[PDB]
Amino acid sequence: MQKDLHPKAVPCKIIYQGQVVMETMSTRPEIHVDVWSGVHPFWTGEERFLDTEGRVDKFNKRFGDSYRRGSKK
Amino acid sequence: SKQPDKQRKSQRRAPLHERHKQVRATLSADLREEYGVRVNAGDTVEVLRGDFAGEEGEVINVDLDKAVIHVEDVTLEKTDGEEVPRPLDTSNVRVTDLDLEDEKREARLE
Amino acid sequence: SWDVIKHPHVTEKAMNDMDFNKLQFAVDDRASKGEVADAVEEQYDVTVEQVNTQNTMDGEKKAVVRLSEDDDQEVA
Amino acid sequence: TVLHVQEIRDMTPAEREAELDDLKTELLNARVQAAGGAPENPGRIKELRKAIARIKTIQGEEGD
RNA sequence: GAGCCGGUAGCGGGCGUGGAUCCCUGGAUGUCCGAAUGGGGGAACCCGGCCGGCGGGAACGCCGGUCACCGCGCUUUUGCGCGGGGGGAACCUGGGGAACUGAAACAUCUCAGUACCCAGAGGAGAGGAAAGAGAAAUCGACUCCCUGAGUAGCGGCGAGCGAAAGGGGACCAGCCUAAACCGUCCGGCUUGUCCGGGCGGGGUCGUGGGGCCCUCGGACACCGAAUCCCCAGCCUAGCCGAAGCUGUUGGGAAGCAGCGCCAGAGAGGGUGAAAGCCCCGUAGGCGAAAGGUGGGGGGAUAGGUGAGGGUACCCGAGUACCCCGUGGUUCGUGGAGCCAUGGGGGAAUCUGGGCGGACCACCGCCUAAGGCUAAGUACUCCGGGUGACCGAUAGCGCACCAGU
RNA sequence: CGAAUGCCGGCAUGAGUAACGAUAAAGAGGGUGAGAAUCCCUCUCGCCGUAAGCCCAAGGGUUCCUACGCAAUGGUCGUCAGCGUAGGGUUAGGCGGGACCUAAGGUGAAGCCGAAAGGCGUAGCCGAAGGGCAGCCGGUUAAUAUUCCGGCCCUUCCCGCA
RNA sequence: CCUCUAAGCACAACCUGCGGGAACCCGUACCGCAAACCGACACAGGUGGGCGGGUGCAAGAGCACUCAGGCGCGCGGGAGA
Repeated sequence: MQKDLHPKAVPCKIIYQGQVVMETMSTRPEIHVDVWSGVHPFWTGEERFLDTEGRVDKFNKRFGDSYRRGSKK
Repeated sequence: SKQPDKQRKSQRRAPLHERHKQVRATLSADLREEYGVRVNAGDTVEVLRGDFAGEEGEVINVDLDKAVIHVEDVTLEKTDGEEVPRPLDTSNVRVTDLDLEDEKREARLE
Repeated sequence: SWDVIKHPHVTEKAMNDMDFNKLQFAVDDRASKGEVADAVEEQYDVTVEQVNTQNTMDGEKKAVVRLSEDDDQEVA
Repeated sequence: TVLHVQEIRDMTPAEREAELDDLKTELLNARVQAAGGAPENPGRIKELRKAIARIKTIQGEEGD
């Protein structure tokens, strides 16, 4: 569990697949891909209870960094 | 004890004394009619069956172990020769001369 | 903690061994020159003279204490 | 059924120690013996082993 | 209750009615490995500090004991004192998560959220008092059975896949918490009026809380645990416990024969060949604890909530909502929503805000964006019973010096 | 249930033909035995001999000696065995491993990245007939030996005092 | 082995002498260019190091014969197509 984001959870799930559209605008569609993948944000530097660094990602970030809920800057 | 085998189970796997339960039996006139509680394991007896049926004998070794007993009478001789005590099958052991000169014997069953 | 040594190891050899000198025996297995020779020493008049030792596929360990220049007594 | 708990319990610490000492000594005796094959079955041997045993037991319990 | 040193029958020697063998529970030992954790390491073996006796140290000097891994809080101080982990046949949930095969190919698809691998909690977890349901202005935990429907319907509409509210049933119960407002204050900035956190106010069930003014009003409402001893159930052994003999063919009889009894216990087995009365410590039934686990049920412990109107209002979340890109769902990109989110935007606190499947108006419904919640369904290592189940090439493959 | 080159298990086939595992050979004498081409002593002889040598180790691991004994193993025997039963047999301050040293390489508090199991990894540890390090030759049983005996040469560590 | 902190000796530290004392944990037996090691068998397979005795050969672990030590291969007789 070393990839997440401290404030909340955001790694995982994510199943993509492509097709060849062209539908509600006269005639149906068609199905293709069948794949799974990653998907996330971004981490950075701050500190908790005597050093630590943090990590977390974008969102939460803008947040908890702006402030702090279980450690600080 | 609600099936055919638990018999062996409790009987000899639990109290060897249960085997004493086996010891259980009865005897002559006097004593018997007299009542039916407490015994002597080693007491006098007569075999009421087997060729030896109706044979006069004395109980020597109460042998609940092998699950039976030995009486001087019920005996057989070897082939090499020497005579020796027969394996006596509890089943037809009738006690009578109620071993009691032994104060405690008396106390317990007569 | 308690006991100590094992017992007298009498083997043709053994017998003679202990007889002209030293003596050989049933040594548990643990202990050693220290612990072992001790057990000896405390029990058998004589002091911690000398010793050598071996095991063997069997269980018992066999050790040797070369005499004190004094007593031993034929039958151990 | 011979000596007995309490009584021997009266038998103080270092005593407990001492007597056991000996206890080992004599049983070992026995040992050299059985080896020899000189004497015979000492239901004794067994018992003494036990005696020492319980001794210990209570000892321990009392609390060293 | 009177025999015993176990399966070895044998020898050689021994213990016990001054309740032995053994059944039970509650004891001390408890070598060395195995989370292994003191250190190392081809486990079961080899290495280290203090206490330890003082040990031979015959005129010479030990084992034993013991003792310290690391992740966990935090009384922080120099950190002392807690919890963890390692299991587990199958059961649970979550993390991750597949080909064959069917479509008579095969790319959608089905096999399935199936197999497996993982982390983890348990004895059961699941989940579980509503931004629900549905619409008769009706319903109100969560779960599990039947029923609903193989319906409503999803879909190269091709194989196939395929619900739910309502009815019946088992069960039944409910509680908080930030939630700044209040005050308490601590600790701060640097004194004000700032956030801060330990205390209570409230600490919302179906919407209020708090704060102001007067009505208040002045005792039976216990959960999931807390508590008593209760039947604490069981834990193994508890113990009573009805009544035939003579004859007789018999190697044996319990059988043939004569006469005799039992009986809420003619369940079965053991008895030299088939007995209600011979053995059976069986069904008749009574039985019974100083230990180790309950519901019931009893009490106080009892925690703990429990009224009136007013007033300009401040009071459960960081994100709903929207756009893209996926999930569940019966939905296969679709007229296609609800919830859940990946990435960017980034609201409103009661005329708030989602909801009733595009959307718009009106109505009806709920009040999220924190937490706990025994019981009703699953499962079988283990104990019991029972079987128109098996008889050693059949049963688990293994009925006994077999997963060897 | 012939009947699925069926599964299980017995049981016959060729067949008393085929084979005895290297064309490095044997023969005689006596000995022991219930019985010996097939064991023991012994005298003719053949084959190695760079090996069919003895040794260190690797691996196996009681197989070794000694008294017994042969049912099966021993591709014939077999009183012989590296077969069976039982007894007994391998001792080191200085041989060797450790109780020391490290590269590879592994581990690896810290540190680094994973969906979870993970990855990677400092230093420290593990990790060798590579480093290191204090003696040898005679003797002596059924057996062991640079360890037992003895002679001769040492080593480290300790208390003391100089 | 020398150079040195911390440091502690520094009439008590290291080096050096002599005397008394002390010295452990696992290992060997036999096989072992092999019926005892791998090939499922006493299978003419392979399997790391040590001079490898002598005579002859131009030299030599090649060759023929032997030394020490080893072995006669584990079935034997008998005809001879």
